[PDB]
Amino acid sequence: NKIIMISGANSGIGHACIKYFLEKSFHVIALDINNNNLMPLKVVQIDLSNSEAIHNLFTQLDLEKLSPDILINAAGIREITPVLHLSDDMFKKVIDVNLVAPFILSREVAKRWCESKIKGCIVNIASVSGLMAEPERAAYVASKHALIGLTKQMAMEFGKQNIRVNSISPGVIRTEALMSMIKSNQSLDTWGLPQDIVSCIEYLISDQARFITGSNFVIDGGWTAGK
Amino acid sequence: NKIIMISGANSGIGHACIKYFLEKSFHVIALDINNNNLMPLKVVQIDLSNSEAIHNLFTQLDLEKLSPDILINAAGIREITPVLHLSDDMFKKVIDVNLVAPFILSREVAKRWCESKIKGCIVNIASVSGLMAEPERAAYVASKHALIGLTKQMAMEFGKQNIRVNSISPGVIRTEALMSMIKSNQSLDTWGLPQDIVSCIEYLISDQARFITGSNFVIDGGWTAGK
Amino acid sequence: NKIIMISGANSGIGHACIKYFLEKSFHVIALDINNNNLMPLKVVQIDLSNSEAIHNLFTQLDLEKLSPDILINAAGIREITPVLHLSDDMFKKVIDVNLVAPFILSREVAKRWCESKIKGCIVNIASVSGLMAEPERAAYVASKHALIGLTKQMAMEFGKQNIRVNSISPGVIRTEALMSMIKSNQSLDTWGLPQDIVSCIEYLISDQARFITGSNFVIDGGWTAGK
Amino acid sequence: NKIIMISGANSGIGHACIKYFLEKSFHVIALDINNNNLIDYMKTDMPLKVVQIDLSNSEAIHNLFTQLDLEKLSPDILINAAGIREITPVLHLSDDMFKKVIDVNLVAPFILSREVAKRWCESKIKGCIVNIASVSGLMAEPERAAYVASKHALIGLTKQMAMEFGKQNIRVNSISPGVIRTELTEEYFSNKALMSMIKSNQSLDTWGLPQDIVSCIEYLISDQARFITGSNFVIDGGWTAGK
Ligand SMILES: NC(=O)c1ccc[n+]([C@@H]2O[C@H](COP(=O)([O-])OP(=O)(O)OC[C@H]3O[C@@H](n4cnc5c(N)ncnc54)[C@H](O)[C@@H]3O)[C@@H](O)[C@H]2O)c1
Repeated sequence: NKIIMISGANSGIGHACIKYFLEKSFHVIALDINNNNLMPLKVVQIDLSNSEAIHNLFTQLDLEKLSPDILINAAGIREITPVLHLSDDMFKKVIDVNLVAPFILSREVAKRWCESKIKGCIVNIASVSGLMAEPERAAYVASKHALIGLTKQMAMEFGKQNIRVNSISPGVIRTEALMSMIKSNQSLDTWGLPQDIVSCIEYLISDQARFITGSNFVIDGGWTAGK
Repeated sequence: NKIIMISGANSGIGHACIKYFLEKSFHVIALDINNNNLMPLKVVQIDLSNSEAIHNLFTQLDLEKLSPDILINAAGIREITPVLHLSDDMFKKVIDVNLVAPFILSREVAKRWCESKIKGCIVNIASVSGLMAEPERAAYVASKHALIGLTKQMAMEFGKQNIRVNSISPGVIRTEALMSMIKSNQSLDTWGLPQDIVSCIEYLISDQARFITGSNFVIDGGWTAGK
Repeated sequence: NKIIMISGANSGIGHACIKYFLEKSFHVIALDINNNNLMPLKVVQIDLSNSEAIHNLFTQLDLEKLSPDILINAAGIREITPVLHLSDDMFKKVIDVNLVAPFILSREVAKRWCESKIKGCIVNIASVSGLMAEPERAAYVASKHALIGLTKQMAMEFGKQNIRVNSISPGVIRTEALMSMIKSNQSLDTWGLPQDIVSCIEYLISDQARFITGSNFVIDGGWTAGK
Repeated sequence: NKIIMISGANSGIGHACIKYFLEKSFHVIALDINNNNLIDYMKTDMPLKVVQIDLSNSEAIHNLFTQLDLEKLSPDILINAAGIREITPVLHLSDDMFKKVIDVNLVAPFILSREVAKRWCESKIKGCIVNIASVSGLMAEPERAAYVASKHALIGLTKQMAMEFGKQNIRVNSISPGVIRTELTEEYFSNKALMSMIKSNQSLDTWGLPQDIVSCIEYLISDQARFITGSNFVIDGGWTAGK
């Protein structure tokens, strides 16, 4: 049975992955700082902004001889703040969760894949804000741009070991007047849903994605096509 | 049953779509200038650089009530000529097949979908050369960049009518020493195959792609990630 | 003195180059289909959609020994028509002017540069519609994406002969309530002007641009930054 | 005279900016963690202020701004040229080192940019920021996870802050250099094989020099760049055009 590690598991996209992949017979390691909305399911309570906590997670996984075959980096925070009111710590904290955690989680799984000869695969959940900016999101935009780059780099780094690394860039996804604004910035007059991102994860981890690495799949209703 | 029109049907990616989609119970209209390598299948021998033959084909299909639900623009040519020896006609012809035909085919199917309120979708087969240039490929590069732009523009044009328009950008696909230079430009030490593109076409016309429009799906073994 | 050939010379960006570079002691060959808004200036009346007229233009220049050192492809047309009303001839005409003429003109000056060992340079005037789509502009969008791709390819092609090829992508330039929609789509509350493009041209054809080829310079008041 | 604050002033691109802008009569604020190559200049009466600072330390950046405010120095222009670049397999890239690259290459540009913009918005001044990214902000390479991530990030940051401050006439742009011969890349130029590999990945058979970047900075901060914001100007000899 494939083991899949999923960050941000308590909410939104990450949460919608849990039920779905458990139902397809995956063993699931769920990571999140909350667990209130959470079968071979291991739940870990972890603040992914703390690199020491990640490192203790991995010591505990190596002691239980448990290593995932697949990593989904779906934890994310989004500041909602004018840039002049964005503190040094809030900027860093967004970068810690949105970029540093995926880096560290990825380096750790990849180390274990390379040593065992496993053909792992990683899916990074970025955003349309990884390709286009928006007001009041200096840290979110920067971090999501970074994660797209990281995805491309790690694909190159680990490709000769058959480890695939790709990203998904969601547009407006409905989760945990405005609507008019959303519609006039999209081509389609519909909302994305979590399951639209889950199906793309499913495709990107499948055998049918064997030649796919370093790619960013945009799932945005047309947001990024233009103005 | 759904009708899917597929250009470049006689060879490579378009040919691999024919049988695959026949086996999934699609009715198929196959377009190609050759037919030597070609069940509800209609085969049309057509030179897609001739816009008047395209116009006639649509008149015929309207009289037979055989207007497609899905269009796959997979016909393509690539020059292999230094730019100083690339004649006006060679440049025009590559543009006529790789961009003008997809434009006309798309406008025609979309005309019919807006009249009849059908939720059709287009998949355009672009190339990594639509993102990164190469030597001796001025027309191929220009037309593939153009086709990515066209995909964006038509996604926006028709989104309110729930017609989705997407592109796939293949890397080196094995179709009808150099092997080492390919591995050198890729992250993965494997060859893309027609089926890697067919599975992506299949995902992009499926219900699970309902929120996907204007997007370009790169399927290239890491080619475009970097150097 | 350096000779600079400028297309689209009767209007907007190309016209603004004429006086400016004449005043800087360039010899100028001006190309346009009209001449009413038109010293070592050579004016040529020419329909750049007509490929044989371009061939005749070069036949004339070779007799006069007037081969340019610098080419600025500023001729352009943009359709204003919904895509379903965009005819085959009109799509092809936009393509022939916006892409094919830059290609032919570029290949012919590059041929002369390579024979004479001259360090030529080309500047292609693309558009923000070369990066992002908009409604009712299928041809304009496709053609300007194409031109960005052509610029990248010809830079690679001719790099070893020290021929530089770059592009400029203007946003809203004032040339020959809507004013508020333009402000909502830009970061700056000002209008672009032809001189903004002309100064970039002047930098791109200077000795200070020795290491600049294949690049696309965006001059758009923030239009392409996001939404 | 204009005041221009330049990070990475001790070496490379930043040093060449210090020299170039001093020669054109700007008042220069030079920021760098090292100062050996600025000592001679500090002994003259050139209008050069040198601050020794570790830009990876956010509290030290805050102390910089306390010092600038006490000395009445508000720059008109910020050049974020300080940057670092690891050369290491990703599996050997430690948490602290990934973060140090991010801190210098991203966080510091963000903090310095927010602070200058804050003072420009209060005083109604038309400021200008130029961020030095990299071709690695567009195309990845092996053994550069932090560098590639950071440079991608800085391009994004550039676009975001352009949009944020555009109504206040604060322009924010980036430059993405390819291979520029400076102290950071001087390794490469004695190695004949690596020179071939660089030439093979470029369209032009030359190298960039620090002045190719200084000239672009001069353009982007001029009146002739009044309509340019959020943009990224690639200066790479054709590196990024393709393969
Ligand atoms: N030389 C190149 O080929 C090249 C290529 C792409 C991008 N770049 C970018 O250009 C910028 C400058 O590069 P360079 O070639 O001049 O490098 P350099 O190393 O010669 O100069 C960088 C300067 O930044 C300073 N710096 C580094 N960390 C710092 C810290 N914590 N606090 C204060 N100062 C610090 C250094 O001490 C140094 O003086 C960097 O952002 C680099 O990433 C350079």
